[PDB]
Amino acid sequence: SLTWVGTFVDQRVREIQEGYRLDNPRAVATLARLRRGAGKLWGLILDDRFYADAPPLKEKDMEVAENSAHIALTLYAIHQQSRRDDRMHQRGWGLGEAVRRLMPSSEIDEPLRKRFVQVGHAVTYKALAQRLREIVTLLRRDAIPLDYGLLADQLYQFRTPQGAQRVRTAWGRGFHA
Repeated sequence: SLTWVGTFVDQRVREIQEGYRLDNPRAVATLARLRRGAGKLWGLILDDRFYADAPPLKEKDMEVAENSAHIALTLYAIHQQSRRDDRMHQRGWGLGEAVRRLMPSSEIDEPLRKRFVQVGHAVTYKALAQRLREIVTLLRRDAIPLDYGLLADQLYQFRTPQGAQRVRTAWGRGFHA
């Protein structure tokens, strides 16, 4: 189940993803602009549907939710690029499960596992986005999908130390599942 952040992102990425599948020019330009924007327009990512269902919010929590949606959409744009055959956003694909497919189910690639572990220990959202980008690049090369609604939720959940621990634990569990 997704909260309001992940529910929006799931619906928005599905829209762009189906448009990219159809080779729709607006969808193609939107994903390209999202990639060119990486590490740096609102109206492409976030529309009134995102704000309309939002629950009461603490002081800087809207900014974090907007940033979480922005990171998720940018990562998806990088993930989907030139992948004509398959959808890179699929519900139910946790980040730990996806990363584990990069190695034999028999084995653990220690340098990759070390890097994956380090993703959850990012001190800022900028570092977290940069670390996730490296992982999604690898997932793209193997054509492994991810659930971007779920990821957006977890990005938002990261704002508190206790939420970050819960996210690291979910990724840890999915990696060994």
